[PDB]
Amino acid sequence: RYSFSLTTFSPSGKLGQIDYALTAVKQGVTSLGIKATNGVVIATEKKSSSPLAMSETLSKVSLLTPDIGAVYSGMGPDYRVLVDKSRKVAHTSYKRIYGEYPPTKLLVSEVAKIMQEATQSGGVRPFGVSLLIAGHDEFNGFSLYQVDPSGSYFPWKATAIGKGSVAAKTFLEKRWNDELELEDAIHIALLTLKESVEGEFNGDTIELAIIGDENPDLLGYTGIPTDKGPRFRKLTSQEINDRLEAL
Amino acid sequence: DLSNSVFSPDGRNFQVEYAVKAVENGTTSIGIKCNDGVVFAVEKLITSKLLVPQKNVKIQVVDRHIGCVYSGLIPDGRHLVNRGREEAASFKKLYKTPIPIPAFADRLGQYVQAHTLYNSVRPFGVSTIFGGVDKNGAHLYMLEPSGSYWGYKGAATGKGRQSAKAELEKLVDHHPEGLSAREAVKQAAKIIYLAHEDNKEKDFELEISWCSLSETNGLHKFVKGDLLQEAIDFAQKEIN
Amino acid sequence: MDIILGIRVQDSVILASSKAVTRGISVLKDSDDKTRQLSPHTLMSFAGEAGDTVQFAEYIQANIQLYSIREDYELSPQAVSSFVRQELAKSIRSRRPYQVNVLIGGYDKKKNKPELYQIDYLGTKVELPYGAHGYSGFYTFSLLDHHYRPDMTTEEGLDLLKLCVQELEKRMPMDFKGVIVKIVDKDGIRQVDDFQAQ
Amino acid sequence: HITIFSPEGRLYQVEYAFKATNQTNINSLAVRGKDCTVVISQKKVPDKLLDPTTVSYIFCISRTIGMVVNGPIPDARNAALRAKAEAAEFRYKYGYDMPCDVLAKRMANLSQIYTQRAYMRPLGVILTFVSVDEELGPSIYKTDPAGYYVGYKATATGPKQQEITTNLENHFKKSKIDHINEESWEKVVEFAITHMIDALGTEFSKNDLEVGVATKDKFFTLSAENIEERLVAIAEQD
Amino acid sequence: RYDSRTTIFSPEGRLYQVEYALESISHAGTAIGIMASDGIVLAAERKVTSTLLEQDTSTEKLYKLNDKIAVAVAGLTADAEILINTARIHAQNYLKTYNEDIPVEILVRRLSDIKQGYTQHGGLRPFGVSFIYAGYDDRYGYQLYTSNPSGNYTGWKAISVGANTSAAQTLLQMDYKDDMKVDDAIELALKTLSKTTDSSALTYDRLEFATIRKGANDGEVYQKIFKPQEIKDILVKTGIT
Amino acid sequence: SDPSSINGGIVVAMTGKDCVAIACDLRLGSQSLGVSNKFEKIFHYGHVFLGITGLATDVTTLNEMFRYKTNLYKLKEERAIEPETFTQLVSSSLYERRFGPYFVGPVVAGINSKSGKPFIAGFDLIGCIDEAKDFIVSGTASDQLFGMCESLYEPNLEPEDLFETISQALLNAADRDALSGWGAVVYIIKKDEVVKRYLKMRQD
Amino acid sequence: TTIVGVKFNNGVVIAADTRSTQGPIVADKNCAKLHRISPKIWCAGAGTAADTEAVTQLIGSNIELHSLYTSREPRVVSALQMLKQHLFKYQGHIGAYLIVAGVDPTGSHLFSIHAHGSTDVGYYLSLGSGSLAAMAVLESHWKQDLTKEEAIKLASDAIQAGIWNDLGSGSNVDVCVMEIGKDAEYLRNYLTPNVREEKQKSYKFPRGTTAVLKESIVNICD
Amino acid sequence: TSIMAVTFKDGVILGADSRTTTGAYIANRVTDKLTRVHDKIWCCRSGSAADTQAIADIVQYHLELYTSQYGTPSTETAASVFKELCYENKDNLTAGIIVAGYDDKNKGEVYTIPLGGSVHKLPYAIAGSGSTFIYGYCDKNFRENMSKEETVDFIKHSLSQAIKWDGSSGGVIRMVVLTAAGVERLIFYPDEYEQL
Ligand SMILES: [Mg+2]
Ligand SMILES: [Mg+2]
Ligand SMILES: [Mg+2]
Ligand SMILES: [Mg+2]
Repeated sequence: RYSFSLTTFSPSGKLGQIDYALTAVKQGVTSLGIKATNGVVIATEKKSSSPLAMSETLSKVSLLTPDIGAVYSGMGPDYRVLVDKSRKVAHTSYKRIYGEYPPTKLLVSEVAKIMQEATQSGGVRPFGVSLLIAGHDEFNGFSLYQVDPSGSYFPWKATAIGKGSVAAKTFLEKRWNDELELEDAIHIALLTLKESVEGEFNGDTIELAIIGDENPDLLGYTGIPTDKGPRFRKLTSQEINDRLEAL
Repeated sequence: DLSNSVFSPDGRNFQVEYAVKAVENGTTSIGIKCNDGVVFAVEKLITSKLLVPQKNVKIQVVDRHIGCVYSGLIPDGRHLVNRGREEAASFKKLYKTPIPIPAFADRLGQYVQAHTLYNSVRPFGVSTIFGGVDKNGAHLYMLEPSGSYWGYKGAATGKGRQSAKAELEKLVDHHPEGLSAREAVKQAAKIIYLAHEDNKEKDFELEISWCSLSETNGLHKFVKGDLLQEAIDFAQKEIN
Repeated sequence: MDIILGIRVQDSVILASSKAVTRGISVLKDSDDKTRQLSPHTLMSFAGEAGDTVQFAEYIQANIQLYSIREDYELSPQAVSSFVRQELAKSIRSRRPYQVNVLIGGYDKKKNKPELYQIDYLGTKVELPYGAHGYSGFYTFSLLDHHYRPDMTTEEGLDLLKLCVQELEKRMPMDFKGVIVKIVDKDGIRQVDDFQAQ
Repeated sequence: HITIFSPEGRLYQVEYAFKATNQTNINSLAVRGKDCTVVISQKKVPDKLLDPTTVSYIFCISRTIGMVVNGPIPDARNAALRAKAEAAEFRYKYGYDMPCDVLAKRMANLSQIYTQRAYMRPLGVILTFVSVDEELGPSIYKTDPAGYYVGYKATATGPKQQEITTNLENHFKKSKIDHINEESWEKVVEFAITHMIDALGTEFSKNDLEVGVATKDKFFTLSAENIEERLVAIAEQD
Repeated sequence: RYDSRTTIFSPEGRLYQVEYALESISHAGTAIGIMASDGIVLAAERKVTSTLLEQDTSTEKLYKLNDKIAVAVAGLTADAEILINTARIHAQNYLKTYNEDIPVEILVRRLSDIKQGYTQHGGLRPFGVSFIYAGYDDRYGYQLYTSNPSGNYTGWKAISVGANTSAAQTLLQMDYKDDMKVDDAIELALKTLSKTTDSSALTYDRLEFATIRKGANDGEVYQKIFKPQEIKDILVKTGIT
Repeated sequence: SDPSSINGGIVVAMTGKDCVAIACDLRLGSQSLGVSNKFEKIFHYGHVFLGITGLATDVTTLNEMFRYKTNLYKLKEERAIEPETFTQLVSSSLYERRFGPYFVGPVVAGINSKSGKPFIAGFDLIGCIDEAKDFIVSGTASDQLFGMCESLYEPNLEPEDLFETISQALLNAADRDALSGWGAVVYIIKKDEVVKRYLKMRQD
Repeated sequence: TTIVGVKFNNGVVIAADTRSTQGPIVADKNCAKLHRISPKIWCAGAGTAADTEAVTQLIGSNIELHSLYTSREPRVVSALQMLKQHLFKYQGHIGAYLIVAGVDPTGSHLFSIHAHGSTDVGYYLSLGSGSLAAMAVLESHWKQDLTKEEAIKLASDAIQAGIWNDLGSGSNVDVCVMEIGKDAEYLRNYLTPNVREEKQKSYKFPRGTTAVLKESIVNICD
Repeated sequence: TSIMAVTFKDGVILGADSRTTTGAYIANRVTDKLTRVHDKIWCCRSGSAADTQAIADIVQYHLELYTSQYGTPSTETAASVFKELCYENKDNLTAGIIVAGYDDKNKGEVYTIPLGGSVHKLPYAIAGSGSTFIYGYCDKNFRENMSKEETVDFIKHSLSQAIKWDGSSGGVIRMVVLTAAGVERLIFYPDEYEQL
């Protein structure tokens, strides 16, 4: 007990609820992401309730824009709906004003703007999820971002959130240099993800995607020069376990 | 346990129980689905000799084909009826065809429903019995404070519900083919008397209504007059 | 329409504005000042729709004076006219536009130079050496194009203007009942009240 | 107590909500066919004064989507209605009939929203939606009060969950596929009742149960009579 | 009447709710701003550290508010961004209306007035930020302003906020000649700043800077938010490895 | 009863090999009566250029509105607005007021600081985009401009020549249009440097 | 304004010219009346230009948001219904007639929507001013089951009809193709019949012909 | 425009042309003027295009939603739904619309919701641009209920002459058979009706 529960200043300055929200975070599933000079990678464990649920119908790394995807750790549901609105705001407040899609930084901030609302206001509990948004845009290049329920956000090189963060954040700290190419990262991701598991380690039980390069195939159309293709790539169950070879 | 919205450590809404608790405490009401149509009856309690008889009606019609009665908190009952009245008349204006009893209940159930969702409001303190006809026969249901209702062969609430219950039990088996429209009334007349024996020191006035394509003619009419008398006397003999 | 003139000179500005008021047939007042000092060094002449006119002017005035004591610092001719244009700009697409034209004369103290802005009811502004709303320009603009020099003394200006007037009288159908003239300079505002005996 | 975070971020009203779903006392199971889908639920009629027609925990949402719910009848009829209309509004606003998996989304979405903004208490019911859409065929998705859905190759809701479950699980490690090999529904039906009887240490008459079948775009509730005939079917063959 | 609610008044006319927030400041990175008869300086020490964090294609302490005005944050990250945004907008309405640059005094005021707003109504908590405003307008020239969450603003000769700003404060009181040209200040900035640190020593990465200056050769005002390099360097100039 | 035709003015732009050009007249006046000869229809937001014809206040209001927004863009994005980007914007902006349209005729042109590609666009009062690779004309004497441009545009001129061409195109069409004139000005946009020039013309 | 669409045995094709008028004047010699709603669903639109564009932009914009959320795929009639519900909600005030066409996980599709909310369907539709010439062409050379080659050949030869006999249309031809299994190819200017002949004289002026009164070097950044 | 619906012994069947004209020009000479709202409930649209089209969409919605809770709806239950829409907005609507549906119990019913909103249950109704010349035939050559094939002719010849004197209405004929059996989709090519 304290002057905690409610949206108001504790004697020092600590804002109440917020911290307990950052608790549903720390308790949640383990997830990471690495920015790597020519690509960026985001991943998280897919701990199945039971083997009767075809977990193959629930994305954890989701597509925000054909240049940006993100991921979470915490309250499943908060992430599901947070995303859809997040997608719309990337439209209504950007694409429909400009004709194109928004850079990483801004979309994040825009998501943060919403993460904000839930706070400054009694009658509404904030979100129990921290997001790892990775992206790219023609002028700022590759980006990595974290977003807490407290609205705030930071720019990372790589990191983790959830149960196995204290640990992972240390393993990653060791294994990082500024010249690593994507496949290096991809590889490195798994090896961190390695420890942080309790269940399995096959394909269908690991959710990972990455921002890489244009996929002229995926479009569906051809005839327009400047319109070349999404960079967001959700690796599927297959492509994975194969990379389990070089450990 | 004190607010209306909240749940107990193992999923329970107490305010609704008390709601139920007050529904029981009030007078007793019943209803019976027979051959074609239905029959209702309630228990007006004459507390003094200064009450004009044949007066304060507790039973109400809806549209021109739905009987309706209840017990527990009287104003709550009346209120609920109004909503049902709009819904009916609005629907009617919209689809032309008088409202199907089956759905009607829901419209009501959905409304009683709401008053279990927010804390700022008070749960409905009445159990309600009703029915009527249409194309595909007559129906009869019974709505409680929880909002949950169903279709019964006959219903009962208020003070002594068991009396009329085991009483309704019998009828089922000896007349497993629906009791006669006529006999339905006079029988209801009795089932009440029997269930009254709690307010025994205090006299009372029985009220009855019914529906039937043969008797009422699709409509809901107040059982008053000649058939009303004999239906009492009928009860008065078996009253021994 | 009425008469609204203005001319920027050396270290001042001059505003002319007819005096008569008409209601269809008869002429009510004929000694009416169509002016409204906004601040110690800013001033505004105007002509427009009967009601629209006098309301808007005072309203603009209000805001300014407000700003000027709030801040305690005075607002620049430039900025003032910007605001006026703002208001009209909105006014024109409002459920009901204030049909009013104006001239704004002020002495920008920081630059130590006199500025003059002409602005129609549509929200059309322009810094000018001199101007006149409505039909007023037609009759005079030439004489100004002719004799005007940026260096003219305050007196030089009056003579010019005086001549423009004599013309407006001579070829204008309407009887404007003369003019009230006023000067804005480093000293502030004063009225050439003498233009009756002059 | 109330709807805003615990000290370990787990706001119990949502947790409490669950027990109540269960508390009703009925068992709901569901499995996929190959060109059909099926759900089992018990139909315990105590009061000898009611009417079994009026009883049920399965309703016809759409021309092809049905729904079963282990939970308190009042709250169910609600969920029933909203959902029932979301699809009604959808077909209109978009040109094509709304699939299983989706409804369950706005549905979970809806229950999430409530929960976070506080505009009402969550309904204490778990909805189990069924049908077959020509994009993913035999579909089965479930939703809970803590606003959340997912997929099942065959599921169960009830006081005795894991029992009904484990059986199927074992029957699945062997059948090895992720559904029920068989062409006729009658036959699948038979199969589930089978896998439930065995799973309760109990027997059911022709009214003690409740079942539904999702076909090639023509969802229908199993009625009293036809229901019995499957018990005929699965008596000797056992 | 104790702690809770902002709409409450303690028996002695105190608004605790505020006094906590107004104090919550003592948790943020040490930001400093100094005035010179030729330029204004904004110095700041970063926080939230680890080893896996960029900061180059971003910042979170020094924000440019107007081509003529700049601010140093020290509070809730989430809060700041909201005000920073509406502070930018309003400043532009001033421009769009008067077609002129918005005066610093005015801008500071309006903001202090929103912070104050949240200080008196139920259903909302005050912002937990503190700002060092630095800018110029031809009305009153160069100006250094500050404001707390209590909604009070202040004209300062040279100020600091955040952590150890009582310690850091006094160091300033010593060395400061009113005319003190800019470089002596930029220098002084670090001197003051170093002295008040829990890091083994002052490393460029964990640090933010910017300055304001104007003249005859520019005819107008130019401000610079220093990029990663310039810093790593000037640091050396003040004698740091 | 046409608004666009009340104040007067024209604007024209062309693309040269590695550069662009845009010029406009100077006149501003209510129908017959000429009022100003110092009214410019071309401004910019950093390295981006906009020429606007049509109704005077609406012109001014637009400039302000755009100056406003570009400042706010460059701020949150730490980079100046790009041409192609601006276009798509001014486009949507015009439309947001599609039932109380602004009576104007904009024309955008510039040089993309990444690709280095010259750019030009034109629009109707509601934001319909006219992407062109040679020239854009808007204003009173629209028709007279197409007559000039069609003869004079030559794919890829040298900046020094392009100037001479556009100057003459503008200059001459302006004399057959009664509502445009009283001076003009032409800008020449190179990768870096930019040259502003006023030219001599009939003052009638 | 002159456009058409014709579906064949495994898809559908829509084509439109490239000229935009303005009363008697030619505004754009090269405009794309063919816009993308989604990868497989595209539109061609006539009448009021700014209307036709912005509207598809809008719809394309939402349909994207939809598919994402639904994790399925864009149905053609989804786009149609979206368009005409909004389209008519503004009783005519938004002149935009168009041939909506694409392919969904259930077949090839082709429709035509009027500016008021009217929608039709057939095997070939023409909208625009020269809708009559291009109609007459299709109403003599059309037979059920045409191929990628037969259909294409036709569509482009219908557009050609308007380009010549109707004033309000001209310059080049724009084409786009959707095949029931394959992708979609945007062929900007499949044809180029109208091309200006080389001019007679060279009109470049000798440097220094234009009189200048002043000059300088304008500012840009801070 | 040229539509109608006729009742008989096995129920009712409604038919109409395909011709739709913008001015003196044929927009789409192959229109599906007969529209489905429910399985055993359809309608034929008259007058305005855009309007009639949208009305239906809405109705189709109401009904397809009615059923999901109140069981299967009547033919009268459907008319009233158009009554509301047509009436409320009589000022921005142009619709001649004829409704028809069948139910085993009350056989098939025919209701006409002409312009204004006035509703009518008649033996059979006829609306549309060219209804004007079949007031002679129809009424005169009308026996009380007929046979499946027997009736198909009223439709056939009523529709035939209407093309013969009213250009704004033509194309092919299309019928929709609503019976106990179910729905049957008819179509009678040109060279046929003309011969008669
Ligand atoms: Mg509540
Ligand atoms: Mg023009
Ligand atoms: Mg001229
Ligand atoms: Mg005909």
